[PDB]
Amino acid sequence: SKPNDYQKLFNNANTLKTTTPIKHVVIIFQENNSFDRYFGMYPNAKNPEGEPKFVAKENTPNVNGLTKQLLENNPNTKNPYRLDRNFQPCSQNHEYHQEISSFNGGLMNKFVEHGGCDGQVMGYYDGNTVTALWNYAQNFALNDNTFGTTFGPSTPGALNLVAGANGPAMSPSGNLENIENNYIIDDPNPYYDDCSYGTSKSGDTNTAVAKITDGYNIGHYLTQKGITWGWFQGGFKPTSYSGKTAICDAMSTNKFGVKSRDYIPHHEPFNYWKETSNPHHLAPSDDKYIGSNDQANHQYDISEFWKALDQNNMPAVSYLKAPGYQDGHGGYSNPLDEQEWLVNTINRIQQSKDWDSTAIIIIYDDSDGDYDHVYSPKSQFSDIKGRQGYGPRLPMLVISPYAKANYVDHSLLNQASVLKFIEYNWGIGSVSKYSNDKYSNNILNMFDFNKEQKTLKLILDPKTGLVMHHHH
Amino acid sequence: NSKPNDYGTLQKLFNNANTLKTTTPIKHVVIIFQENNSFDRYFGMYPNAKNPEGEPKFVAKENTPNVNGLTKQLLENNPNTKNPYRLDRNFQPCSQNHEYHQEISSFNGGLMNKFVEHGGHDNDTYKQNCDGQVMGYYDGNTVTALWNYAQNFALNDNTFGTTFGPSTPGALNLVAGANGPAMSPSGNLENIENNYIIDDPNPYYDDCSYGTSKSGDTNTAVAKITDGYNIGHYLTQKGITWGWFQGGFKPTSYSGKTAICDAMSTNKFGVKSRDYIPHHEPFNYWKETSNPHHLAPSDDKYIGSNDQANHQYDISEFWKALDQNNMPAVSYLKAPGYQDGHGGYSNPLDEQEWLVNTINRIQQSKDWDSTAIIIIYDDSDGDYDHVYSPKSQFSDIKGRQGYGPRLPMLVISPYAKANYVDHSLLNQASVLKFIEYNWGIGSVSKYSNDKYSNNILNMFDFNKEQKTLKLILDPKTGLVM
Ligand code: VO4
Ligand code: VO4
Repeated sequence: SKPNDYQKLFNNANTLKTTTPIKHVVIIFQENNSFDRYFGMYPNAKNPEGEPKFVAKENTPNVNGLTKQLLENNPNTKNPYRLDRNFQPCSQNHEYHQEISSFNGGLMNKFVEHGGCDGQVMGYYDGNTVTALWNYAQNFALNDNTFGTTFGPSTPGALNLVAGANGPAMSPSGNLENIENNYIIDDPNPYYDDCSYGTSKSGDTNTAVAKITDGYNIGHYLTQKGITWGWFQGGFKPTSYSGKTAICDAMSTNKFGVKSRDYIPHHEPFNYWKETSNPHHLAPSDDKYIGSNDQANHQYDISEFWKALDQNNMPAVSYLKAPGYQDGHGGYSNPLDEQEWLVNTINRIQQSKDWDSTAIIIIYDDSDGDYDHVYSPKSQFSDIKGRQGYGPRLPMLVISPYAKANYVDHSLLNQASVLKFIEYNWGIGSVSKYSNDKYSNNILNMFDFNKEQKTLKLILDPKTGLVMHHHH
Repeated sequence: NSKPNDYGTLQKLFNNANTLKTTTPIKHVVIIFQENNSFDRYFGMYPNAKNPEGEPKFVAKENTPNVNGLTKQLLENNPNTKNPYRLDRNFQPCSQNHEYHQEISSFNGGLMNKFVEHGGHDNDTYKQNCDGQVMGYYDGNTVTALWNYAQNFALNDNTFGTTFGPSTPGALNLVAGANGPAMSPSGNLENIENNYIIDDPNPYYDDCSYGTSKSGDTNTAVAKITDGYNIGHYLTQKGITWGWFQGGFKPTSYSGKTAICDAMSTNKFGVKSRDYIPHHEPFNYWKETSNPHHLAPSDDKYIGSNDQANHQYDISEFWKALDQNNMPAVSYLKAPGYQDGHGGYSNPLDEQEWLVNTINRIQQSKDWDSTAIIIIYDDSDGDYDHVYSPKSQFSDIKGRQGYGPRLPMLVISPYAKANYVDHSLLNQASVLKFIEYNWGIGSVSKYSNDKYSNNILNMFDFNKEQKTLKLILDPKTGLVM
């Protein structure tokens, strides 16, 4: 119920030596959707009356999605079906062991049993609902062969994105059902975070906390090299303080009336290492120091990204995490609120003076446990207890003036491919002996650095996802 | 095609491969291109063998990695109308249907559940002699050598045919990463779609394609590649020693200037077949890289270099080059038919004899220290494999659907990780990618999948202090000698 015992200005990202023309990568880390749920039906939409109309461009390449056979004779006890945009989607079961059970040894036929609201595990959306996401694929690059580095929920997902490893780790509560063979398989809260504890509405007295005990994440290396970087999350800014201790009680109500916490502590991977943490959610020492070294330790409210961007101090590496209601997670979020966040954010970055050297990556943390038909290949760590993977397949997009347009990359990626790109582009090696970065393919087939004409900005209506300063 | 077509418009010693600049310690790659077995058929049950009395015994070593193979669920509750089942050592396996379209039909939109329906042949005949064999798998009591290679070297369980379909697309994909553009004097028939070869037309530039040879067939159309290069073009340009070395390539006679390839062998089950299989010789589909009259090297010293042979050789020429310290930088080995692994006319035991004798002999040579041997297959026979293969970048192009079925892939080398399963996504053009990477060549053509293919470097450890040991086996059993 209470928190446990726990200035240097960087050169502008634009001046840094990089392997590619990309000077700024922005990773928009959304929640809880399988590849098939979002793109299985791409690029075919129902187009009923009164919903945003989607019509695919001629010669849209195909995705490894939901075929006639998968739609009509699914091995599961219920067939895939089209989810309504007007209803609030539930959250399915994304526990490590449950997801493996759904996969059922390759049969991929126990999702109703182990992903179960019931039956929504089989639901998919099309372009009438995930309109923006589908329009982004129509104009930029999509990968249909990207997987969670391990099976399991949101905390392994976040740790794998920034370290390519989900441990080694310890908890004061012991392993419980959170940790297996030193690797985090569920969602203990981060140790070094005031807002994990019962003093915050965003915290939980009965959620265990965990810390990483060996191996670095990417932040160690970006800080060391003087590369401007940050994790920017909705709700990170405390609503109040209670004697040194930060209180994160910010809440929003989603389109479907669900009020939820803005800040989700177990979605903040850098606060699992002591070195990369900002436990008191300290604001930047100044707007000028966003992305550099100071009391914030590279951990920020989402508001600070926009201050940096608008002040010509866009970081080299920015992770963007929506306020809860917009992160795309079932139950408390949904595709319409997510789309507003996605469209507003991506519109704003494209309008900025740094769009010309930017790559935006949309990737997910976990599948919610939702149906996807692909029996994921093994990772090099799959024989190690607590590191089973690869996990379920996820949406992955690259939005950039250097992105291939209306292009589907079939290259085998995992969450540590994002890590691989950062390492490749800024000249950093493998983060640790635990990391999957060493085995991950890069994302370069989603880019064309040789073409003369740039891929143009795509400005959309945040309320519909349909095609519609510099400063907002 | 009873007689050879007209071939239309009618010497340089390369430096020793050991003197060449390379990216890695590998100065010699040997690609042993076997036939017609899916990953699951050969390795789905790895590393668990039945070990019935009298059959060559396999136990797995401590810490053998797991493969993406046949689980309890796939074994007991398979989506197909018949469950996977263990094939015996003791019978001549049939050949299943590895046609481009039939294989796609087995996959059945991702259900992977129509193999009995489409992996078989609708044939009297097949029904009475072969029923159910599409679902058969072997274990270490049959494919003993191959399982022991995996136990001592590197195996990849995520390697696929570049396209769906049979042997010719596989061979073209291996050497070019593309199965066209191509044309046949006979038109498409069921051989070509959208100028890509989807079945087995014989090579145009090969005397032994035609009815004059028992290896040939009057009623089989020929085809040629009309645009785009293969790796041979680049190796020759660059003066890198290379060859394709195949059993039965040496003609048994000449009728005027026409080579006759009538060599035959009898397998262990009494099945007699042609040693030479023209539609397995990919370089003869390009005029530029062909040796249509099967001319011999000008001299042993010229094996791998430029002369009348144009880098196309009888298997016998490989051993000569090896024994005389002129091992090529790049060598493709193709067994005489009876030992190529293909159902119907070959089998695991004849194949195993070929593999063991070949690999023993390379390991015993002076250049093993700088060699990597790759074992990879051309096609799956249409045999069961559970993996719904991911798409290639050419999958929306008619005649180029892929990736096709998953195949066995091994790397045997003093530099190979030992008892290691690489899960990297490979396809047949990954072999091409390795050659290009190692010897400093770019993509072969705008048509090639090489540019989208991962390399095989996760199967090597060039940094470890102790070299991977030789594995000398008994060709009769595949057991350690
Ligand atoms: O681990 V989560 O329920 O925040 O997708
Ligand atoms: O297409 V082949 O039957 O020579 O494996």
